Amino acid sequence: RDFNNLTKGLCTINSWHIYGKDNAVRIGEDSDVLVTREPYVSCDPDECRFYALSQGTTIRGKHSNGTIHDRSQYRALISWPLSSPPTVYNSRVECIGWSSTSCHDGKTRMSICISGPNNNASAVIWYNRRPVTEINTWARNILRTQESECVCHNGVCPVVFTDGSATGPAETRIYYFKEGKILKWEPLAGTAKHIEECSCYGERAEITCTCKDNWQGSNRPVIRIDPVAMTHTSQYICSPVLTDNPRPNDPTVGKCNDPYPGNNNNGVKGFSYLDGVNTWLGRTISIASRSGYEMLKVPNALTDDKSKPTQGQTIVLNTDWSGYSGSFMDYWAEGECYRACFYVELIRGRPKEDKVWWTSNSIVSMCSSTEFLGQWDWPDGAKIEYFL
Amino acid sequence: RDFNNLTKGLCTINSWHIYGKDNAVRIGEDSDVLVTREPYVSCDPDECRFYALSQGTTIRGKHSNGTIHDRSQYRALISWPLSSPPTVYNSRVECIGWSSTSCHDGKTRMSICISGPNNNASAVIWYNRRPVTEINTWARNILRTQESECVCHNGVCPVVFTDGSATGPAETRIYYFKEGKILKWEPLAGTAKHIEECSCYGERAEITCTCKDNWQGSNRPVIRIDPVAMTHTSQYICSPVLTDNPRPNDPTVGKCNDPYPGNNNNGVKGFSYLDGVNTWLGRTISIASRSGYEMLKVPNALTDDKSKPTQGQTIVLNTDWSGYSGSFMDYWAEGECYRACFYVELIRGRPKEDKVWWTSNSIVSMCSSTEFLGQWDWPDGAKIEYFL
Amino acid sequence: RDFNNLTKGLCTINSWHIYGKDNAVRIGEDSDVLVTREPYVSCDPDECRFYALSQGTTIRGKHSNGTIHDRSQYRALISWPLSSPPTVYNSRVECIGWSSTSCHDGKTRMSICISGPNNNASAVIWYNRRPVTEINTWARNILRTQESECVCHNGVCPVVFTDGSATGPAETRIYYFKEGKILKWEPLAGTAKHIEECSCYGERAEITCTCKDNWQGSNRPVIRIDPVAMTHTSQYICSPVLTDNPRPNDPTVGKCNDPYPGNNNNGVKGFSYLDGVNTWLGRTISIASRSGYEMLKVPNALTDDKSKPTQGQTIVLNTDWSGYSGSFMDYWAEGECYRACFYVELIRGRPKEDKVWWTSNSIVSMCSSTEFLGQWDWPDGAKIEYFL
Amino acid sequence: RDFNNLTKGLCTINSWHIYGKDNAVRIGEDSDVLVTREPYVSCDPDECRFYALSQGTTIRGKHSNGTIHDRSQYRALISWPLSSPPTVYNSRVECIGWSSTSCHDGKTRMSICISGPNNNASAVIWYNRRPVTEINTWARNILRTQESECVCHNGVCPVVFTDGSATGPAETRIYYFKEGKILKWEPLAGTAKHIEECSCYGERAEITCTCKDNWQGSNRPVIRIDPVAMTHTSQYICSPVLTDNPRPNDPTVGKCNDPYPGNNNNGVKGFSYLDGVNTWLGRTISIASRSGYEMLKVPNALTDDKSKPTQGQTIVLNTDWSGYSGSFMDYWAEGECYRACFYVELIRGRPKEDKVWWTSNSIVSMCSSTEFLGQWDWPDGAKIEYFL
Ligand SMILES: *[C@@H]1O[C@H](CO)[C@@H](O[C@@H]2O[C@H](CO)[C@@H](O[C@@H]3O[C@H](CO[C@H]4O[C@H](CO)[C@@H](O)[C@H](O)[C@@H]4O)[C@@H](O)[C@H](O[C@H]4O[C@H](CO)[C@@H](O)[C@H](O)[C@@H]4O[C@H]4O[C@H](CO)[C@@H](O)[C@H](O)[C@@H]4O[C@H]4O[C@H](CO)[C@@H](O)[C@H](O)[C@@H]4O)[C@@H]3O)[C@H](O)[C@H]2NC(C)=O)[C@H](O)[C@H]1NC(C)=O
Ligand SMILES: *[C@@H]1O[C@H](CO)[C@@H](O[C@@H]2O[C@H](CO)[C@@H](O[C@@H]3O[C@H](CO[C@H]4O[C@H](CO)[C@@H](O)[C@H](O)[C@@H]4O)[C@@H](O)[C@H](O[C@H]4O[C@H](CO)[C@@H](O)[C@H](O)[C@@H]4O[C@H]4O[C@H](CO)[C@@H](O)[C@H](O)[C@@H]4O[C@H]4O[C@H](CO)[C@@H](O)[C@H](O)[C@@H]4O)[C@@H]3O)[C@H](O)[C@H]2NC(C)=O)[C@H](O)[C@H]1NC(C)=O
Ligand SMILES: *[C@@H]1O[C@H](CO)[C@@H](O[C@@H]2O[C@H](CO)[C@@H](O[C@@H]3O[C@H](CO[C@H]4O[C@H](CO)[C@@H](O)[C@H](O)[C@@H]4O)[C@@H](O)[C@H](O[C@H]4O[C@H](CO)[C@@H](O)[C@H](O)[C@@H]4O[C@H]4O[C@H](CO)[C@@H](O)[C@H](O)[C@@H]4O[C@H]4O[C@H](CO)[C@@H](O)[C@H](O)[C@@H]4O)[C@@H]3O)[C@H](O)[C@H]2NC(C)=O)[C@H](O)[C@H]1NC(C)=O
Ligand SMILES: *[C@@H]1O[C@H](CO)[C@@H](O[C@@H]2O[C@H](CO)[C@@H](O[C@@H]3O[C@H](CO[C@H]4O[C@H](CO)[C@@H](O)[C@H](O)[C@@H]4O)[C@@H](O)[C@H](O[C@H]4O[C@H](CO)[C@@H](O)[C@H](O)[C@@H]4O[C@H]4O[C@H](CO)[C@@H](O)[C@H](O)[C@@H]4O[C@H]4O[C@H](CO)[C@@H](O)[C@H](O)[C@@H]4O)[C@@H]3O)[C@H](O)[C@H]2NC(C)=O)[C@H](O)[C@H]1NC(C)=O
Ligand SMILES: *[C@@H]1O[C@H](CO)[C@@H](O[C@@H]2O[C@H](CO)[C@@H](O)[C@H](O)[C@H]2NC(C)=O)[C@H](O)[C@H]1NC(C)=O
Ligand SMILES: *[C@@H]1O[C@H](CO)[C@@H](O[C@@H]2O[C@H](CO)[C@@H](O)[C@H](O)[C@H]2NC(C)=O)[C@H](O)[C@H]1NC(C)=O
Ligand SMILES: CCC(CC)[C@H](NC(C)=O)[C@@H]1[C@H](O)[C@@H](C(=O)O)C[C@H]1NC(=N)N
Ligand SMILES: CCC(CC)[C@H](NC(C)=O)[C@@H]1[C@H](O)[C@@H](C(=O)O)C[C@H]1NC(=N)N
Ligand SMILES: CCC(CC)[C@H](NC(C)=O)[C@@H]1[C@H](O)[C@@H](C(=O)O)C[C@H]1NC(=N)N
Ligand SMILES: CCC(CC)[C@H](NC(C)=O)[C@@H]1[C@H](O)[C@@H](C(=O)O)C[C@H]1NC(=N)N
Ligand SMILES: [Ca+2]
Ligand SMILES: [Ca+2]
Ligand SMILES: [Ca+2]
Ligand SMILES: [Ca+2]
Ligand SMILES: [Ca+2]
Ligand SMILES: [Ca+2]
Ligand SMILES: [Ca+2]
Ligand SMILES: [Ca+2]
Ligand SMILES: [Ca+2]
Repeated sequence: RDFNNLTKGLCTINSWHIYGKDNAVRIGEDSDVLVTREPYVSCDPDECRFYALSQGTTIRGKHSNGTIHDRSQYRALISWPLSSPPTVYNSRVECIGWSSTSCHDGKTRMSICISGPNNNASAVIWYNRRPVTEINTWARNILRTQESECVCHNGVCPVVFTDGSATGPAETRIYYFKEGKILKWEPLAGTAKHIEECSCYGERAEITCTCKDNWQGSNRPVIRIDPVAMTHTSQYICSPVLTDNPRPNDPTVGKCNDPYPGNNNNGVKGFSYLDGVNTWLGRTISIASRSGYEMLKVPNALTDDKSKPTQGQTIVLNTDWSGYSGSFMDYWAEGECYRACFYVELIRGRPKEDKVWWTSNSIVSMCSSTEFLGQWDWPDGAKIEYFL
Repeated sequence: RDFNNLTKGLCTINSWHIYGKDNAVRIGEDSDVLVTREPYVSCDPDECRFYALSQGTTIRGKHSNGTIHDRSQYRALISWPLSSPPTVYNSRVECIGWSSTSCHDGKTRMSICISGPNNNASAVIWYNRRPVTEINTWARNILRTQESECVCHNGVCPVVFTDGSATGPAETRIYYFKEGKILKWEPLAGTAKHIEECSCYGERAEITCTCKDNWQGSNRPVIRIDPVAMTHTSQYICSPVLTDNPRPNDPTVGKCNDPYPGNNNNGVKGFSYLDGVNTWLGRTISIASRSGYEMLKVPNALTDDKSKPTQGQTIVLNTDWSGYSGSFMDYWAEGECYRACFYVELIRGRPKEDKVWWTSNSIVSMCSSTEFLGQWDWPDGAKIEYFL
Repeated sequence: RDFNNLTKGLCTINSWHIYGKDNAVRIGEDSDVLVTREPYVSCDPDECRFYALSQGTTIRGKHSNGTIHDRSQYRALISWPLSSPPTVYNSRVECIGWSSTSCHDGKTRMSICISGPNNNASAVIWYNRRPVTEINTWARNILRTQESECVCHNGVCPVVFTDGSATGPAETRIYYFKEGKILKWEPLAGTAKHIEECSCYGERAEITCTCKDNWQGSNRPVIRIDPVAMTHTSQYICSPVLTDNPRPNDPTVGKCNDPYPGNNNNGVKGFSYLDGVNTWLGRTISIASRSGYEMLKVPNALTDDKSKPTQGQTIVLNTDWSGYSGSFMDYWAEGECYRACFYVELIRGRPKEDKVWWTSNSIVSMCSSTEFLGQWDWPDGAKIEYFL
Repeated sequence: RDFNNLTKGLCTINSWHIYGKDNAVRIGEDSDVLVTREPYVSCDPDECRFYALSQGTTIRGKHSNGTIHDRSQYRALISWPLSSPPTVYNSRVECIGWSSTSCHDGKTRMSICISGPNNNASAVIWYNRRPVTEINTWARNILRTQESECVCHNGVCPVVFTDGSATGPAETRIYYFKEGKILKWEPLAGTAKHIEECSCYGERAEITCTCKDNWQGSNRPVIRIDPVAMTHTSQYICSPVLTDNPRPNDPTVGKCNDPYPGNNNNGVKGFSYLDGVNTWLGRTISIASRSGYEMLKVPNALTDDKSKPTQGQTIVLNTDWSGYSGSFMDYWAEGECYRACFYVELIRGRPKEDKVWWTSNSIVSMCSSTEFLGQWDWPDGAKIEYFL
């Protein structure tokens, strides 16, 4: 009943344990499972749930045809019980739109959905399941946001938005909301040259967001926000362990204040936990496509431009499809530290599997362990041939 | 735990933002979605839900054949979570019947359902999910009511009913209920000549209802109710911007105290927000059929017989089917004013799409913003060819 | 939180209004609706629900074949929200068995299910959703009970059971339970010669049960129970308006203390409200089969052997199938009197409709009004041809 | 709100009454029922639920093919309302994995799921629906646990795990958890030579577990745990009434401190209630396959190596398939004693019914009665031919 404060630091990450997995595409082959994409996980004080952008049709439905498309009037942010699949009957609509973010401040939840045509989109900010504030596009070119949870501190929940070209300079803004109202907003500052789809987490009154430089960088831009002062900084992960996709092969020295070149106008949402020697980066295994997923322990990745891995864990084999990935934590758990968690979107269907006419995904999610646990791989598990 | 009082005025409407959309016909192509019509939205102090008259069959079910019919023994008022579709498994039956209204008074909900043959229908008034009062037909010709939410003030919830011919003078009554009991009723007074399907909202201890003159008027009749004195007045929207359907082309001067002629014996349920310069009217785009939907800002529409639009917003393109529309507000929201909202029923199937043997709909709903937001169009989205 | 006491009398019954209807067979043609039979309605202090004996299969399922059978290991007492259909996903299992009763005492619910082979059945009495007491068959011939709600007074909930032949003298017992424990039991006394499937209601600290004399009577046996003294009496409804089925044509004088002859070894569960001039009897319209349903006002039917109808209401046309019927009331409603209610089981399938291989039903239920309301008829509504 | 203490003794078992049955395979022939195996039952202070390991697909789904397999990435521990079937829409995922246990301590529930490849599995211990502790494999050979509920006393919930060969000596550990944290662990001691899948219950501050000696014994190993001292003992049921499967014919003298020989490297999870003369053993009827199920009253079975049955009850006929069986009790029921309960997994499909490509099960469960109740048999009830 009081706003949550980010008073703890991250727990020591020595490995990752399975947290949730919905097997949605497998189950949806013969049950009323909604087509989704851009999933994430977010916790309330008494429950943690899966979230995603529905496409407003089931996977077996005839309206699944054409669901590779990103922005239609039939999309909505939905949430559903942890590890169940997103069904027609258990999915709760949080708001209507084709780009979203959502977070609980300790008292209630803020959810944000953006909708509209490319040149006239608008964000609606919901708080306590009611619409409170609206924001019109400022650059008239696909106003858009995180696609994973936001983070709050003493009621202030910063959110990163981008409006403008995805393949050149754009207008990124950091909005500071409280009870769904705008306290302040600032234009992006720092050395990040382009920002998309930030994945954020909080610890010791600081919010760290790992984003995607769609324009030029194969290294990831990082925004660090002070939610009390309502100010931020930006840079890139200095490490040569490159974590966007597609991307060039890893070098031996990265770039701290500029995009690491080699691949232009493409990328995938991803994340990292940046905490000195307790630093872990996620990335696709393939440098060319959204296939495979691994976690690499890269001490001081944010600030050391020669930092390389000292430990790792395979999450998804390179022979299995992956997709977006993002961070979340259960800020209401017991204990002295916050346990880092992440999800990986396992994309099925188009464009990589074009024998089917749809595009959907399932979710797998892990949280850190202080033990050094054995590893397994966690594929989507569905057989495309069954849907033919 | 206290009855709600209409103490606030309307927020300034500068545009409309998306509030909810269930994509029911799209989803129902491959899931157990009930056939409905005559939908609406209504809020409780802790939740807002979609409501509609079920036809007692799913859309893919063989019993969907013949659902163009208005009044069968298989209909019921159902409610379901905001923006989910009306499924067999998540729909809550409020009462049995083929005409309804429902509203929360701040303590609990009153729901009214009318059933019976044309010459012997009766209304049952439920309060706190129990039947409390019954009213027999008084004119023996399809006793019927709003098809959208009623409004309460200090426990008094006025409801408009009509019994008698739909194409000549009829017997309209305004009932004032409190805890599901009849405090008083009055025959319609004022200059409205015929009343059907009123759409109501409340602000500053006054309830305004925009209804449909099925007999002669293409302008809409308006009933204004004082819920404390339990008295009312009636007139027509004076504006030349005609909002029924079908309707003749717009003139330059309307009629305040008589039906605007040109079209007889037909009409569609609709609504308006009448608040001086903050006045917005909804209407179908087509003058001939239930196609398209737009909101027009028409300053002083109620009292100015030459008032024309000063701003507008397209909700549904004229190349997409629309249908009934009505008003509702979240009277339990935070803030200093009541935010105007509306829904549009998107009718699919018969009679306009007769390759299918059913008639159903989906819902789209918006609420006002004080920003001037970009506009999008919101069609039902289902492909009729898939149901063949 | 206190046990309910039967302190009120019945409201004056001047007509019947629609209360609930699930349209289960119609909806179940294309959705996962369980096959049932022997339904009823029962209220808790905060909700009223539909109850029935599942057959442990959906209607469209291949295991629906053979569901005319009464007693299998796949049956269970289930409950579900008022007017929704009994689906796989919303049905709550109360206990396992093929004969049941259930009632709320004001604090929590007692549910009783009987299971077993014909010569070795046993009743399990559940209280607060936990098994508390068990009763073994005493006559080794289909131990069985009401098939509709029981009634409680100050925690004492009497229940009528029968064990022994259905076509000759049997051993009927009245058990008085409190918190699921046996306080006392008594053998049937009075002039009723055979008792089956009692339908009960309570008012002014007396419980009245209208049962079925399967052996010889076409008039119905009546048991009146004093739940404080834990004693009872039995007789038959004296009226010549005969209410079992099948039955001979109505005479002009009935029998008070013996079975009215003409039909042997058959019958249907039914009910009545016996309250002086406020007396209403339900019955099938047909004298030969379970078809049609009507309510007849028969002043002093219990004690006047020449009493005939003074008013009536058709519930189901004689061209539509009916079935079991029973009484229930919402003992937790507001107001000064208890409103009489009843349900009618609308049986579909075998044996009357043998083109399908299943037997199921839907439910329709009404409650009394003090108004003289217009009447409608309420058929099941499903088209058997669709299931072929 | 206080930890539960095992202060009561067992009620006198004079017979068994039906408690729950989900008919999952029958219902799942035409509804969205998940494929499962390794089910169990466990109670919270306010509800009792069915639990099982999902296979992450429905039974009618094409992904049901291959579900004989024990350990995939698509398995999860799920729970669902007592006697309903495990559907896609009502099943709650407790954790991800292919081996589990779960128990309520009076304050909240602890659930444990093991996942991973055979040589690198790990257990995750959840408490209050959040991950708290992780345990890595210690013998690198299928770390695994009970497959039925654990038992708590004053917050201490002992759990038995095994890691290592299933057909030779292995490394069994007894972990003592409290609030999901490890208080202590001990290696197995006593004369049991191999332990698998323990079935446990508690009474008078002692926890008794009946397990399976997969390696050499056809008699069952028994572990008795003192949850206060956090110590244990082990032996075998001395009785000649052999209760594993497959097994040799019963001798006249059993073995107390060594495996009863005749069958190697196979077995089925089972259980017993060991309480002096109030001792009842469950077993398959067949000595060769998982067919039939019976309860036998065998006074002093644990300590008397010549003890034979004095009473019995058939649960499942030998012409019907059975499977795993385990113990649970409602520790929060009213009364002076704990009522012994058990479930039997009714396995359908492979390997015994190989015309279908799946393996699943339904559940039947009973609790003891102090009456001597008539017996019935409770088969799964589904017709395999319908799934072809
Ligand atoms: C039971 O489970 C346990 C626990 O999971 C298992 O133990 C785990 O085993 C893992 C696999 O060996 C291991 O993970 C590796 O950790 C390495 C770090 O450790 C080593 O180095 C440190 C530092 O010197 C030592 O202290 C330590 O002792 C070790 O020697 C990582 O380096 C590994 O990652 C690299 O390899 C994999 C391929 O295996 C790549 O996918 C990965 O991206 C890394 O390599 C690429 O990137 C680097 C960095 O730029 C390049 O230098 C390199 O050339 C590669 O680049 C190519 O590939 C990438 C990706 O495609 C591409 O972008 C690029 O352009 C190039 O083409 C790996 O993470 C766990 O740490 C270990 N855990 C523990 C606790 O022990 C155990 O095996 C299991 N048991 C059984 C029996 O199965
Ligand atoms: C990004 O989004 C923003 C925000 O949504 C977009 O900006 C919006 O743009 C809208 C479209 O232009 C605009 O809506 C129009 O507003 C007009 C009022 O503004 C004009 O007049 C006022 C008053 O003088 C000026 O102050 C102002 O500056 C403007 O000049 C309305 O008049 C418009 O409605 C009329 O036109 C549409 C067709 O476009 C009809 O559907 C509608 O019914 C109205 O016209 C009929 O009715 C009138 C009244 O009787 C008749 O006079 C007229 O002849 C028409 O009658 C025929 O048609 C009807 C209907 O079929 C029939 O019944 C009748 O019989 C006749 O056959 C319209 O509402 C928004 O206000 C504007 N918002 C803002 C904040 O700017 C922006 O464009 C987007 N950007 C991009 C790049 O897309
Ligand atoms: C709008 O709705 C309103 C309200 O519903 C409608 O008004 C209702 O109209 C109903 C139909 O007319 C009416 O119900 C009838 O009531 C009769 C009692 O009223 C009459 O008698 C009293 C006493 O003298 C007068 O005071 C009063 O003014 C009336 O004259 C009942 O007697 C009626 O039931 C009998 O008829 C029906 C057939 O219509 C049978 O189904 C029924 O079982 C009864 O008859 C059988 O049983 C009796 C008793 O033994 C026998 O004597 C008789 O021969 C019949 O027996 C055969 O049939 C049975 C059944 O199959 C079989 O077992 C037996 O062996 C024999 O074969 C009937 O109940 C409502 O009371 C009335 N309500 C009000 C408030 O007015 C209005 O019409 C609607 N408007 C429109 C325009 O539709
Ligand atoms: C109404 O319901 C009531 C209540 O349920 C019914 O009454 C019940 O009737 C049951 C069936 O008769 C009965 O159960 C039997 O109880 C026997 C114990 O009672 C007898 O012995 C005691 C001790 O002397 C006496 O005091 C008592 O009066 C009785 O005489 C058990 O011994 C029975 O189990 C044995 O038989 C069944 C076959 O019927 C086997 O399945 C079972 O495993 C037992 O036999 C095997 O095991 C023993 C022990 O090692 C061997 O000695 C024996 O040779 C068998 O071994 C072969 O088979 C096993 C299993 O396949 C295999 O592993 C082995 O290698 C060998 O091949 C049985 O449990 C209930 O107690 C009784 N209840 C009451 C309260 O009365 C009533 O009948 C019903 N009414 C109607 C009309 O139906
Ligand atoms: C709506 O207005 C009525 C007064 O007109 C308020 O009613 C009073 O409420 C208080 C609190 O329960 C009582 O002590 C009075 O007896 C109430 N009755 C009247 C008629 O005076 C009501 O509280 C107002 N609602 C809200 C939400 O404030
Ligand atoms: C189970 O036994 C323990 C005592 O061994 C009880 O614990 C005490 O409970 C009271 C009430 O909360 C506290 O004041 C004590 O501090 C508790 N702790 C101990 C270890 O003493 C517990 O209440 C018992 N459970 C029930 C349901 O009675
Ligand atoms: C055109 C801008 C893109 C972000 C860099 C685009 N975002 C939106 C709001 O459309 C994403 C991108 O095209 C898709 C992907 O790369 O997987 C997802 C897609 N995201 C969503 N549909 N929500
Ligand atoms: C005959 C009277 C009509 C109202 C003016 C009629 N109302 C009823 C209760 O039947 C409506 C009208 O026929 C249909 C429509 O125009 O869309 C809906 C239909 N409304 C409903 N079925 N609830
Ligand atoms: C053989 C005894 C009958 C009661 C007089 C019989 N009751 C039971 C428990 O089987 C009923 C009768 O055969 C069926 C009917 O007449 O509709 C229902 C059937 N009732 C149930 N299946 N619950
Ligand atoms: C290889 C070890 C076996 C236990 C002795 C094995 N356990 C696991 C975790 O795989 C079980 C056994 O193979 C199957 C059975 O006998 O029915 C179930 C299977 N149990 C599970 N799948 N959970
Ligand atoms: Ca470089
Ligand atoms: Ca990039
Ligand atoms: Ca004019
Ligand atoms: Ca009109
Ligand atoms: Ca289906
Ligand atoms: Ca006679
Ligand atoms: Ca009879
Ligand atoms: Ca021996
Ligand atoms: Ca063995």
